Amino acid sequence: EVQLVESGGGLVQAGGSLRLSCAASGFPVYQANMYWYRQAGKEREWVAAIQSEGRTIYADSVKGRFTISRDNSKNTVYLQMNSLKPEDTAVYYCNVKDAGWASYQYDYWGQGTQVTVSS
Amino acid sequence: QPRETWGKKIDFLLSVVGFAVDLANVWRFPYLCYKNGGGAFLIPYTLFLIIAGMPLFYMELALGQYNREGAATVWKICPFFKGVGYAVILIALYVGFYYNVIIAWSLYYLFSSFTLNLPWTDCGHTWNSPNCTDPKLLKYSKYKFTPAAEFYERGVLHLHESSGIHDIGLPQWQLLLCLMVVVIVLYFSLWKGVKTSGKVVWITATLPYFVLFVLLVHGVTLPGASNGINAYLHIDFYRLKEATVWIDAATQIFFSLGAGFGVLIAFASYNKFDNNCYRDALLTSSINCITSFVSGFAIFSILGYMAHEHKVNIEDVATEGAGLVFILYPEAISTLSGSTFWAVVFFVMLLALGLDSSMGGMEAVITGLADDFQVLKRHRKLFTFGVTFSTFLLALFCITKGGIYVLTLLDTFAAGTSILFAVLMEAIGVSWFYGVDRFSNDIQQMMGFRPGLYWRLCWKFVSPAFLLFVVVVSIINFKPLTYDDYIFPPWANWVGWGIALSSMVLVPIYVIYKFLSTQGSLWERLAYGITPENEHHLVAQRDIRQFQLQHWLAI
Ligand SMILES: CNCC[C@@H](Oc1ccccc1C)c1ccccc1
Ligand SMILES: [Cl-]
Ligand code: NA
Ligand code: NA
Repeated sequence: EVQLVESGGGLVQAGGSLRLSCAASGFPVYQANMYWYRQAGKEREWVAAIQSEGRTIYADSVKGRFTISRDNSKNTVYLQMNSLKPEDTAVYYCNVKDAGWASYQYDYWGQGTQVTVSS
Repeated sequence: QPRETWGKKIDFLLSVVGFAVDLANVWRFPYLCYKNGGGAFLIPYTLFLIIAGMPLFYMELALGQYNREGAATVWKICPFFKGVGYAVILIALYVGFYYNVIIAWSLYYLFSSFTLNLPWTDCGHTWNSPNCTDPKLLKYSKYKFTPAAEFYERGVLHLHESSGIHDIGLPQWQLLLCLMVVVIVLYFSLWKGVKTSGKVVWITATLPYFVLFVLLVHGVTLPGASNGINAYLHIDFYRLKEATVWIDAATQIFFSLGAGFGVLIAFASYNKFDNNCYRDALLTSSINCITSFVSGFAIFSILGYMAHEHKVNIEDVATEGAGLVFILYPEAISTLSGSTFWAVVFFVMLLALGLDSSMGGMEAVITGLADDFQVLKRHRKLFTFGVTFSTFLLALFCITKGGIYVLTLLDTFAAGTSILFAVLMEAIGVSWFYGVDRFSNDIQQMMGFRPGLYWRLCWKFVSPAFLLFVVVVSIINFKPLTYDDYIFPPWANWVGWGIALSSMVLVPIYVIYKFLSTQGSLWERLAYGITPENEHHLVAQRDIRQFQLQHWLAI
């Protein structure tokens, strides 16, 4: 079964850093489209993505602060968040869009991890 | 059961190319070039490509890839516009009702080509009239008493046995068997989805180019081929002053690219999220147009050869549509040395051109309706059989003795003003009601960059304006239904108008149904209708962007 286990969330002080992990099972993350979203009374907004070819893309609000990486051996995707703002407070969801070509579009979402940034 | 992804990127690219490239590229574009100023015609045609067709290709591909839905269910982004997707699905089914009959003509001619004496070379057959004249002894493109024209109309169509659309007669068993073969091939191409269709397009989408290459290499060597090529490319810049040249370029671009027909969205719905659909749109649309331009060289090499053979000018032999490929080209083949090989390869090329376009058109219906109803998604083989068998049954009309009249009516009305209006409505939906800025955010999420200002401006103003212009001219340029010297009865025109309106009224009908089914006040119903289905919880919070001027001023 495809499972995305979010971890690493918690309370941070404005300007602090946090490393969110996403332990993935059922597929290889090194060929998958792994997307991070967040949902603060607001819609779920894309945060960052590490794509099937390894390309890392980011949303404008987080570009230059967040860093998405993945560990092939651990089958884990990391969202390293620095310079956190009170506007980053939300439930961060790790999402797999698909495992590339010759795969399935398991638009599977983890349960999410709450990140709270206190001014 | 998650949606599957293309086995390879080449599968997707070849599916898109095979759908885009078809008999139109070959039998319409070169004639338009020749009769609209030659190389000068490339100016309006390339202009419209760049500013309308590439933008629409890109929009449909990005929409399908981002939402991974068919033409109908993609309108979760704008619920009021699902009637547009229903209309395009209906139009695709309608088109398949007669497109497969042209493919069946190609198959019939291929079967006829498996002889050392092609049936269209000489007279003295059962289908020949007493007035048949040996073409060596012989405006010309419509003479109708040559062995090739007689073979087509009296031994393929058996059109001499039908007085009109009122006396179409019974289906002809030979064309019936050819249609059965076509539909069986389509079913076994489509019954397992992209996993097999993407591999079938490896053959169907590439074989036409090998045949085109050999045809070019041989034709350029034919006597008089240079004169035909000069007629093809002779530049008359004064033709650009005429509105008809620009209308022809716009219509050719819209119908040859096939953007907004529900097929490209269905194909892109099987893409991986990070696929670069911008580069794919550019490459595939460019391939379509360049294929048209290149095939024109072979077509007019053969046309110049025929004009030289008959001691006539190019205008006396220049023809388009079924006339060209089924009368003029076969006669030229029969004149060539090794005519059997040339006929076989030419009609294999016609089959390959048609089969993948029919595949794309049918996949539009299958994906769009399977996304709408989960039962159809669960039963792909059964639903594919239903679609193909319905297409076969309703194409039985077009293989009757007067099936050419039914086919003319369908070719006129199934995907003319109706498809133009549907594509205008979906472009308007995406770029105005959903938002070009929202669409750019979606593309950024998929590909890491937002589409440039040029593409957004195209989507919001130029593609909509182009589509409205083509719709308006199509309505203005309605000429009562006719075929050759036959003039259809008024009731045939009414039937064609009903066919066109059947898909067009689905848009207002669905909007009315959505408004009445939705619960709440007038403004609540409107907000739910224009709000993405995954944002409907925001409506209760009175947070609707479409009710603010900023959303509509987004550029
Ligand atoms: C893009 N080139 C392909 C055009 C071709 O597409 C098909 C073919 C078969 C079935 C359905 C469709 C939409 C078409 C032919 C006539 C009218 C409209 C479309
Ligand atoms: Cl074309
Ligand atoms: Na075409
Ligand atoms: Na094709």
